[PDB]
Amino acid sequence: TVGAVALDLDGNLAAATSTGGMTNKLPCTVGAAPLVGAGCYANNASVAVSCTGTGEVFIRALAAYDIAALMDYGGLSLAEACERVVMEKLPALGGSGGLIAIDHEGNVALPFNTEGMYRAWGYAGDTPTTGIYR
Amino acid sequence: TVGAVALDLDGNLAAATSTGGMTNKLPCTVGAAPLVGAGCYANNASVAVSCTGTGEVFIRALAAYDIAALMDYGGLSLAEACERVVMEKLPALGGSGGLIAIDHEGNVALPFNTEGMYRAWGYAGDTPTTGIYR
Amino acid sequence: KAVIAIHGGAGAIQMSLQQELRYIEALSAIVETGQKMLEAGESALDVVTEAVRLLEECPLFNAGIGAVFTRDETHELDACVMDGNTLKAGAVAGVSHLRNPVLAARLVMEQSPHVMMIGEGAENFAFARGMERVSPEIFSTSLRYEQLLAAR
Amino acid sequence: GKAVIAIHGGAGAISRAQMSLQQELRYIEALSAIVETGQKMLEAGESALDVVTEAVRLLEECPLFNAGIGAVFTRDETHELDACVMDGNTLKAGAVAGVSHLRNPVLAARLVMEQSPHVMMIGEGAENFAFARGMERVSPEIFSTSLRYEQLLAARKEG
Ligand SMILES: [Cl-]
Ligand SMILES: [Cl-]
Ligand code: NA
Ligand code: NA
Repeated sequence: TVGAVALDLDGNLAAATSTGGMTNKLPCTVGAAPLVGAGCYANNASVAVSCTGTGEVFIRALAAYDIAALMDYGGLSLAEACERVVMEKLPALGGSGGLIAIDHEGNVALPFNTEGMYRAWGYAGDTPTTGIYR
Repeated sequence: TVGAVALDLDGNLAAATSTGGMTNKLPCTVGAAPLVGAGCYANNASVAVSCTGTGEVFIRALAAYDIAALMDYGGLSLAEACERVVMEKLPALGGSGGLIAIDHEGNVALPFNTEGMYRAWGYAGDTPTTGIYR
Repeated sequence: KAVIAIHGGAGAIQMSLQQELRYIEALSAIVETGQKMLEAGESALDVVTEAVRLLEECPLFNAGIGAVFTRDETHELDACVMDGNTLKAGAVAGVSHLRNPVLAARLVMEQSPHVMMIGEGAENFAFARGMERVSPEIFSTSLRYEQLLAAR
Repeated sequence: GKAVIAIHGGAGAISRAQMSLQQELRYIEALSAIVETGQKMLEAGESALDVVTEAVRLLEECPLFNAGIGAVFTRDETHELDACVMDGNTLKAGAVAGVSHLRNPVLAARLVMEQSPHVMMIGEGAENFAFARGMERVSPEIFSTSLRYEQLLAARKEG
């Protein structure tokens, strides 16, 4: 899996996700990447989210939409909603992975519960930040 | 689309949904019925939901899980959450249809915004209710 | 406080009383089946599985036998089941050679590493685990064919 | 808030012991070029929807990341690709699953969003919809890389 999230100068949010799945997968199987609210979600009222990791668990957890609902309904900060989903709710179901999220105020989060996640972010007009490890 | 939700004597919730799709649909299109959080959702701690209606709208609005999230994080009753999803949020995206829902406390709701919904419900050891029109 | 609810589809529902009574009669029989199972201590999972199996078998309702026609005069069926006790789920999409998609959805929940399978792979997964192959001609009804021509 | 982009190329058991600094820099260089393209587009006033589409098209093209070129192999030594895109303004989405003959599944997902009344298409029908709207048919052998084939052999027994 790969993905991207963005907030533009007009205040609009968007998310996208693309994958080839897991090595040695049976054909005609579908994980989180193409499923709205599992692998991918965006709403101008809350957040844009793109996910990576165990497909069966990100679906059962509705991981991407759960971030949006915790913020919009629950009044959690992006930081608290990402900690709740990635560090507590996914591992409790045996889900390993992470995601990238940007909220309507331009706060950014790149949580993961794995050894690593290939990742990068940057503000318009600023130097980018890159990472691999924790 | 058809569907069923149940609360058993042990407090377990479950949901199931099945369909032939829309008359005259493009083959290879997928609506809400087989997608977790769109056409079908169950959680012992919250609610069981099965949906019927405009597939692309029930997907974009994550209608089945949104019932669970409005109750868990928003403080809405089952009846309040059902009113808000089916009569407000689905029409705002151009969607028509309805859903059946049972909460973990045994409250039951069968909301719809259409001319009719083939439906029935009953407590164990009681006489059932049926309906077609509003 | 055990309880069941069922639906047979929402939309623009013309009909005579005898026509409407066939729908009321089918809804009443299936909801009473589920009520009796719940009273006997059967699980919520087994109740919704059986209720949707019966809605699939009933030609009045758009699932299994009585499925609507696509633009190509074919049938494509989809189903999902979720267990609120384990949070496990199973689903099939775009299947035409399985009589009861909800039973195939349950096999995926119980035996697949994945929530969802599609098309010929979903069918072969179910056949490999003892489920029967059917021709999609078995789903065809005169009423749904007439509804296709009316839509055209 | 300031305009901003984040990207990812997957989570998992990535370890310091596994790579040289030069091998790490190949991943860092790829992630940097893609976020830079995204930052330049945002600064010029381009939409969040067009920015996330272009960023995922680049991640697909990059053979280091498991989407598009560099996809993992299935059990049958094939490739099967899935993608989704969502617009936070209109709440429209598009998605494809189970496609093997489209070079860039995120572009086919964007076509489903913009040029149909549907959110999701699957398999040969998804491909036929895209081909009817001028998208190219490719052979799935285009996605194949030596590194991902060696990962397939390490994860199985030979018959
Ligand atoms: Cl009535
Ligand atoms: Cl009469
Ligand atoms: Na039927
Ligand atoms: Na790639």
